[PDB]
Amino acid sequence: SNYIHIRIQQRNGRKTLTTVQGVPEEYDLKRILKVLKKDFACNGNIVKDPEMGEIIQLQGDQRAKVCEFMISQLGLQKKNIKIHGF
Amino acid sequence: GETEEEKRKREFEEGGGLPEQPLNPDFSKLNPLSAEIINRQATINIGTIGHVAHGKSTVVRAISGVQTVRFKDELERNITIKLGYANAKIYKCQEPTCPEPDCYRSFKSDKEISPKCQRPGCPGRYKLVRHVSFVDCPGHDILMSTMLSGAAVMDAALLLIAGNESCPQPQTSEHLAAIEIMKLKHVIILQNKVDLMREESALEHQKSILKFIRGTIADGAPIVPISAQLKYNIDAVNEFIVKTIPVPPRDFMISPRLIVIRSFDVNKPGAEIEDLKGGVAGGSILNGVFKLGDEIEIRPGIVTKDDKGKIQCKPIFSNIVSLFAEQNDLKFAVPGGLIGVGTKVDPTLCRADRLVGQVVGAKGHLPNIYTDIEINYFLLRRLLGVKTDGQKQAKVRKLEPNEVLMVNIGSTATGARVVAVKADMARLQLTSPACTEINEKIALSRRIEKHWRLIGWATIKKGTTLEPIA
Amino acid sequence: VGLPYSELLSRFFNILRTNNPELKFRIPPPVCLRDGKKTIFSNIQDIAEKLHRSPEHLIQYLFAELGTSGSVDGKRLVIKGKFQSKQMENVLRRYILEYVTCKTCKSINTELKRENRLFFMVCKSCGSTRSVSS
RNA sequence: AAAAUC
RNA sequence: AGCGCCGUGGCGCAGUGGAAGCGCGCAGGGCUCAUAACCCUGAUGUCCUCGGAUCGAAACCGAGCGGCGCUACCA
Ligand SMILES: Nc1nc2c(ncn2[C@@H]2O[C@H](COP(=O)(O)OP(=O)(O)CP(=O)(O)O)[C@@H](O)[C@H]2O)c(=O)[nH]1
Ligand SMILES: [Mg+2]
Ligand SMILES: [Zn+2]
Repeated sequence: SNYIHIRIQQRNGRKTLTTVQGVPEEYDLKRILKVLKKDFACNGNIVKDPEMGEIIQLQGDQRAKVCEFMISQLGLQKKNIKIHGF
Repeated sequence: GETEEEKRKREFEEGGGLPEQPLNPDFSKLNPLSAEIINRQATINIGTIGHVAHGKSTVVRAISGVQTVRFKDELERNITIKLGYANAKIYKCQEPTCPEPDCYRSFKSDKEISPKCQRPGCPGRYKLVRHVSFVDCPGHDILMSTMLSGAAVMDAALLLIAGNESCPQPQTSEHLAAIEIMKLKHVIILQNKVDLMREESALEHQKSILKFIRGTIADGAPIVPISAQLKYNIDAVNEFIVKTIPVPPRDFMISPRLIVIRSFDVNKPGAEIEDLKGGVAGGSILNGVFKLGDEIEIRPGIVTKDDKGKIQCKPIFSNIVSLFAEQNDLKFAVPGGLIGVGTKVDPTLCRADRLVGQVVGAKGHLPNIYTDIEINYFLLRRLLGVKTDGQKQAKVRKLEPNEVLMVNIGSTATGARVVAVKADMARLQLTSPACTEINEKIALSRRIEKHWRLIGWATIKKGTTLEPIA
Repeated sequence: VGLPYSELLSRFFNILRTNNPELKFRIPPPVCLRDGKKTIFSNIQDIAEKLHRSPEHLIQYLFAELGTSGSVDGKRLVIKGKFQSKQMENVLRRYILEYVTCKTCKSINTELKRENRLFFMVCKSCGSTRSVSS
């Protein structure tokens, strides 16, 4: 249940977008986007996708860094969250 | 070339099948070992205890063969809330030639009086030494009310320990100690994981377990290596059950009583309601026979809170329609077992966990409900069921006034408030009613780490009664 | 007294040595064919056979893990994406640890069944009732 | 208008 | 166990009563220097199986199947 994983979508000119799918509601999302923006210097979106869920889209190609934020903010598991190569 | 059904039917008709109990036999000559009792009703309730994720229902399925109905689509997998009931029949081989360890055999309760010996080359017929009911108590650290209700129901015990895991499992010790709280001492030690262990490792595990059970009250506890998966050493378990565990004293000289632990609503959906059955309360009968057709009353029953916050308790009167003690409806009942008393009670009283741990009396007796209860309590030195990574397992403190404590009075699970605390006695106010019949051995659990943890034992010495309103 | 317990321990060890002389290292190296935009697994049939798993259940697990919808040719699983061999190896290992091999015993002898309507795994060597459906 | 790459 | 939803051509929605729909894909092409965007072209089905009124049905119903949803483990 409620598995967590991150994906990378490429673009023109090597530019990349990162998506974490599934976020616990224990901590709210705007309060988390605020500190995502500073620590990442990348634009972010709390987008709604049907049958998928709320997604915090972020710019760039960063996986260990969103994970490093996750380990400190709410995540205490580091086992359910999956990293995708792509 | 016979089919399996034909062979089973031939063995059933050869062995005599299941003879119907006499409607009104002479009850002054009727022991729990009589054929009319032994072949069609349990006399000893033996229960299995163990830590979480050990296979508590699997061992009983190995012994008996009937499933506990692990229900609810979420209790299918992790843990059950309601107990697991099971019936098995202990049959010994009458031919002396076959080995004594293999002479015994636990079969399903559908078997006949005299089944043939399945050992290759044995023409002897099995004799039913006893039929035993099985009670499975869930061992999770939040659900302990059901385990203490079962312990109040219990008559014999089977403790389970895993091999490859750590020797000092807190939950197994908690189950054990709770059993010795309830005046129960016939405890048999079972090691389940021997198949995934080596020759030496099981020896150190047995040494550690032997050192573990040294200071507790129970001393003579036999140890059995079993396999819920390979399904071996079952006949040894049956032999130990029959030898070590005799019948606790129970006869027909005491007034009838009932302790309902489960609620069962007979509401087979889809069919027309012009054809329904009675609402069934599943309860243990610790004393007093019941016969087909009786007038009975659930003493706590209706619990209402009026416009002032006061409590009103109306006993639920009912005529007994059936007594599902075993697969076929019986004419009477035998103390020391679990029986589904199906009365005319509306099935919604039996739908959910409503008739959970309540006390029921036959007409001609008035079990007294109490609101404030005087209690004599003794406590243990340290908390149990908690894992401490090498620092002074938490010690049980002393009680304080005006606090909620889960006071499992036999089967009744109540949240009591302590009005006063003395050196050995305390006064409890119950927001949920409880009726005191004779002694009703109590267990106590305190909220120290979020969930409850057992603390000690208690006995009722006085009480403040409430008059039931008919 | 623990004296009559060692005798049954020895008898059980005897019955195990008689019944199970074996007591997995039977995981074939996953072969991932990269063909431009297309990712091919011409060996998934052997993966299903050696892991004693039905193929369509394995495909359901894979596409519940990965976000793709691929086809099967007759025996081989072909998908349209840029997927590495490390991902295939790790999903195979995860399937082994959470589905294929018993989580309480060292056994593959389980197979796939449906106990009310959900997938309820049951074993053959041990027969223990444990079930994982996600 | 929207214009992207380099 | 009972009552609600669904049955692709790879995926979803649409018509359900003249007999194979569209988009999403996928493949190729064109646009161009060149990638997206955009513009063309296809090749896949007793639209789950079995019966029935019907010139006719994949569509209307039903006699069964598979997977979801609620009641709720229904002695
Ligand atoms: N190795 C081994 N595993 C077993 C055995 N019996 C059951 N298991 C496995 O361990 C787990 C425990 O079985 P289960 O019957 O679900 O546990 P329980 O004893 O009912 C749980 P609780 O103690 O909380 O009531 C299951 O996942 C099952 O596969 C056994 O004899 N050996
Ligand atoms: Mg159970
Ligand atoms: Zn197994």
